Amino acid sequence: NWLGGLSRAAFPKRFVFGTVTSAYQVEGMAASGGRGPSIWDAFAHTPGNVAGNQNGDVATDQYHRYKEDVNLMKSLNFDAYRFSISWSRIFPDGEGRVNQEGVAYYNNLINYLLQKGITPYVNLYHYDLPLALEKKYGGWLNAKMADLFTEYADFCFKTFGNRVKHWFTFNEPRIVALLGYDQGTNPPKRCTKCAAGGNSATEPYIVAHNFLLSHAAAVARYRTKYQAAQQGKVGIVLDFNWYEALSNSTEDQAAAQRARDFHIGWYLDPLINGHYPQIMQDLVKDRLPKFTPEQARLVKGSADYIGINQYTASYMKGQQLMQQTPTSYAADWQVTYVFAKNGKPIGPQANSNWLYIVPWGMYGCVNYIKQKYGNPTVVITGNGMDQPANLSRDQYLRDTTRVHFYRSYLTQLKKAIDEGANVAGYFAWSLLDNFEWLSGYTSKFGIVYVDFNTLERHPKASAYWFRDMLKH
Ligand SMILES: OC[C@H]1O[C@@H](O[C@H]2[C@H](O)[C@@H](O)[C@H](O[C@H]3[C@H](O)[C@@H](O)[C@H](O[C@H]4[C@H](O)[C@@H](O)[C@H](O)O[C@@H]4CO)O[C@@H]3CO)O[C@@H]2CO)[C@H](O)[C@@H](O)[C@@H]1O
Ligand SMILES: OC[C@H]1O[C@@H](O[C@H]2[C@H](O)[C@@H](O)[C@H](O[C@H]3[C@H](O)[C@@H](O)[C@H](O[C@H]4[C@H](O)[C@@H](O)[C@H](O)O[C@@H]4CO)O[C@@H]3CO)O[C@@H]2CO)[C@H](O)[C@@H](O)[C@@H]1O
Ligand SMILES: [Zn+2]
Repeated sequence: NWLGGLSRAAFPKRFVFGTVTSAYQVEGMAASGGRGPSIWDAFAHTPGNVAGNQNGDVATDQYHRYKEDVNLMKSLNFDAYRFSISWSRIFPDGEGRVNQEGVAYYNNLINYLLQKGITPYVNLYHYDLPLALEKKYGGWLNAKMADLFTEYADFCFKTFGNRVKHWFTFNEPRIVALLGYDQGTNPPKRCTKCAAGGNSATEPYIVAHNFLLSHAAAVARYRTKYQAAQQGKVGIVLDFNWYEALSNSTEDQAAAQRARDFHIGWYLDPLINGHYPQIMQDLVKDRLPKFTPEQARLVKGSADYIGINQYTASYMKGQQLMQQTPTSYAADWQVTYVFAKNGKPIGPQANSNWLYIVPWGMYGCVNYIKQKYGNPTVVITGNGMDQPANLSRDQYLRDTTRVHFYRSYLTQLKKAIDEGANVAGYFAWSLLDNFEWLSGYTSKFGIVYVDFNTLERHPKASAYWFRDMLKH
């Protein structure tokens, strides 16, 4: 069967199914409704930065069409919606003055979601630092971000927390560190060779450290001031792609484990165990900031659940661990990526070159977290694949590869859950084709097609797959 035996009966009772977007990627009204610019606004408006010089000024215009989009998600039988609040839509300068029109939008969205029986899962941050804070403070390079983010979080808890019970602080801080401060391909475009300045060997670690400290501070505020009355939860969203040893050799197995530790351990070891992974301490040394005992105790246990974005997998080949001059976070791992074993590719690629379709990577990741980290509560906060640009409407709608993707990845997730993994929910990236960062509108991740000329929504076959699989 096209469902392949999947239904709500195949998952735990009360398991949460939803779709995911982010503010800059779907809202539009980027310079309207009182919103101040984010670092992504400035970045996207610079010629050459984004495919086709496109930007999120209009995006899917969810700002105006949110009731249509909520009706759609309900008609597809989803229980929940993961979306983000744009910081600069609330505080145009990141601090100080509140933009009441911005607040009203999120009130209206949250209220409509609840009216339709869709549970809001709200990210406070999704790559969209207020430009004003970047210029004034130096963004995530500055430890003061913990205070700034906490004040912002405090406002959101006070204003929406009587209705919102499921929060996330950050989205994929690893990607911010890697692309914004190691490679310098995403804002603020910092790296060793970069025009804006930077240092690929030190800055990614400073940035990650500040995300963890900011997360911990925001959660401490929630717990001490708001939790008693509101009785909600706050997590964090981390990307984790699977790494599989190329062979059963000691060095290949060691390499796969190093990669896991530098990828997910970087954040999970602090959040669960109150310290960075031993191998990162060993290899990165004095370039890795040290938590004080107090900070480590604040960070440890500071996530009520772990959001995991899971997409893909790769083979890892090992080598002799060497004394090296430090160059970058990426080079610190001392591993070699390989995308074939025994002459066969790990899987076919979706539109994005990094996204290899490998359903067993979902099992790999979920099982690994269960076994290593004491089976913490996990929510799959993003999973999906993209079609390329320039197809016809009907070609977008017949997304048979995506249907196969969801069936296979969810079957592998089910396998992990059945083996005892504490997974509480699953969110498909994305509800809609949207602004895909550097790819602009050339990458289509949605289960619902968006005509970017007319802004019309058209459910794809995969959307109807979800509707059928999720009927109550
Ligand atoms: O309907 C609007 C819209 O739908 C789009 O998507 C279609 C798919 O294209 C089509 O393949 C899919 O057909 C499903 C059907 O909905 C299921 O009910 C059926 O399930 C069977 C199953 O195959 C058996 O093995 C199992 O034991 O029993 C059930 C009995 O129902 O499986 C088929 C797939 O083979 O339906 C989607 C939704 O309608 C269309 O693309 C678009 O043109 C339509 O406008
Ligand atoms: O993208 C869809 C959706 O998902 C969420 O985030 C995505 C990012 O958008 C995407 O940029 C990021 O891509 C990673 C990829 O996961 C890694 O496998 C890849 O690894 C590199 C490695 O860094 C290099 O050193 C090596 O040489 O090559 C490998 C293979 O290319 O690095 C890329 C970075 O370009 O993956 C995220 C999830 O994994 C977001 O939540 C959402 O906003 C996005 O729209
Ligand atoms: Zn509009």
